[PDB]
Amino acid sequence: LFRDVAEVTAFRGSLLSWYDQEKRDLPWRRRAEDEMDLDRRAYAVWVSEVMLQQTQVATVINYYTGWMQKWPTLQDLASASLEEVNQLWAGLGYYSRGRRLQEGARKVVEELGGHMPRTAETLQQLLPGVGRYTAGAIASIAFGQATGVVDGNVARVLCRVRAIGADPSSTLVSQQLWGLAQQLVDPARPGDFNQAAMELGATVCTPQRPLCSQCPVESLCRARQRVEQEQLLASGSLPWDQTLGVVNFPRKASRKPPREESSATCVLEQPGALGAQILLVQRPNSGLLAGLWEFPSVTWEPSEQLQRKALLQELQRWAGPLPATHLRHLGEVVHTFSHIKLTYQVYGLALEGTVPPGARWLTQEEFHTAAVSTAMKKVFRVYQGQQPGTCMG
DNA sequence: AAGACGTGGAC
DNA sequence: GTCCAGTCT
Ligand code: SF4
Repeated sequence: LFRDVAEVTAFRGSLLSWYDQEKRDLPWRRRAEDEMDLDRRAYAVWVSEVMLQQTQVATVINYYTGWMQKWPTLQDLASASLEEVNQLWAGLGYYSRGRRLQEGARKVVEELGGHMPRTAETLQQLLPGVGRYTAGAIASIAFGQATGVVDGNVARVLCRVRAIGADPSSTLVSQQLWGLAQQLVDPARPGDFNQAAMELGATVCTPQRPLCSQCPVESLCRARQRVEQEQLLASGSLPWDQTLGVVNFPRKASRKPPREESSATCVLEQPGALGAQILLVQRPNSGLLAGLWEFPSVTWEPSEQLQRKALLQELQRWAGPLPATHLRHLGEVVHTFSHIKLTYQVYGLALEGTVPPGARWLTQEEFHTAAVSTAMKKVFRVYQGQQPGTCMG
């Protein structure tokens, strides 16, 4: 931790001064700063910080304002359906986030009388989907509590400023980072300080090509001070790799490679009054892509003939007997999840001329807005481009 | 206390 | 292509 109170003070002043001048104009920042009711403000921050988990700012811009305009308050979100939530979340990824946001709103309404808890400890304790980061973000930004937070951005800044080379995922290191953040967080402007540290990590102290020469905390940064000395060395010196400079920190966490999986899926198309329709069925409410809609799918089979037989069996559960000779193998889609690389073999079957529950026939316009994973949107685009004679293009 | 859980923007 | 932008169990 920082040993000199003078430095802690300078860190805060420099960072906040830079932030007040350089911060990006972000929709949830404006909305939180401008909302005067505390339960509305806290809800607005809550939504944005859930959407931002493992998701880039540029992506969340496309979702946040639409969410807040539809469901401006806890109570609006609490009364909505999970199907509606999943439609709005389609494309954001990690769909349990949307589900827990709505469950959390229901819990605040039903069990806490509509009142958002006002401290990071009670937010974390009471709200599913709200871990230590989101709770401290809501508490500092919405309520002004002097709690510091560590996300990926802040961990990178702190590991460079303090030259921490050990593995940041380790319990010892993660503990040091949270203590540093709690030491540094400005008591009078805790929310802006936390947003400023994240902003610095996102726009200046970046994963690669950090802009140290424009950085507000350069003179306090240990990695920078070591790089400045080594820039001058007129002779080589023969785990710190001089050619990486400050990007030596943090130690690059290596992801476990993804499990390979394969599946076969079929787009079934039929004419309709208001346009052609395709068949969607609903996934189970647990596990991968829980509760989202998809084209009927079966697991992989060790021969083409077996694969077609399984697919037609699955398809017939939902549509009745179908012409097997019209089934076409159209292509494949290789879709990456964090832990699975899933290869879908795409089939189509267009019919030339009742619906069990758990199935839906949708037009092209209805499908574009439906609660479907991006994997299935890719599948549909293969069908669109490759199925002879389709009208869905 | 590693693995489940989506997707895409940058380089 | 590879990396990075949290929560829960
Ligand atoms: S001087 Fe460079 S490495 Fe240090 S905090 Fe600033 S941008 Fe990051």
